[PDB]
Amino acid sequence: RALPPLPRY
Amino acid sequence: TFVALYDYESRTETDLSFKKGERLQIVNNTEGDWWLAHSLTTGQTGYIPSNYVAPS
Repeated sequence: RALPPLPRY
Repeated sequence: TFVALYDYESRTETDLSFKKGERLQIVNNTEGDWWLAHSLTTGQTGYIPSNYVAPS
């Protein structure tokens, strides 16, 4: 379960 | 006391999603990046990632 992708960056 | 820094919007019907500024009751921490949080408002479950929240 990879962590959630960071916001637009 | 844990505050949701980034909004969590997973893509599953299990883990719940929250917004930035919403507090969450961390149930299990210092263990797996994904912890089980519980909302005290509606009183329901809500798994929240660790990179989206932090102790305040």
